[PDB]
Amino acid sequence: MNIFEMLRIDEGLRLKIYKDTEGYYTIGIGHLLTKSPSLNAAKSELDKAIGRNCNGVITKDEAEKLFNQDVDAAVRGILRNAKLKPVYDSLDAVRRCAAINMVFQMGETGVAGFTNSLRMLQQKRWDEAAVNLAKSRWYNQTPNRAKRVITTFRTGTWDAYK
Ligand SMILES: C=CCOc1ccccc1F
Repeated sequence: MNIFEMLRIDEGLRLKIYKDTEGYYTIGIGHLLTKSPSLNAAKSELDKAIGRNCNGVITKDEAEKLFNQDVDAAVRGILRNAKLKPVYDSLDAVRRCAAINMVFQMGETGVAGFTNSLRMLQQKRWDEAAVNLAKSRWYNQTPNRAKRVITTFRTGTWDAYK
């Protein structure tokens, strides 16, 4: 297991424009296109992202390339953020995957606001961090995915994904 396999499980793969759990137009392995209600706006974002006129449909290779870009962007956002980087650098490799997963789903600004959870994680207070992480809109709205991520932070294993 690695961050790509973990997020591929959590996000799935769809080659045509779909809606995420919040109702926003998305494609591929969880690539957000726009928060606008306009499908045309989403299609315009897609064509810009891929570099051709896609008509709302991409190939598996294109989905995987977008996914690589999106994972890298999440990592870069962690490493550029003064609140996230010290916590990330304190974690082992498996827990770093859980951190990237959260930033992929909610963005660096949103995750950087999880101030108390971040402190507990940096202190390696795993059970307390897990309890605190579940006291969130994130957990209530996507509980099965949040439970897998939280279990990864709690245990430092891939048990929730096996
Ligand atoms: C608040 C939970 C997410 O945890 C992290 C996210 C990004 C970087 C480091 C982390 F520990």
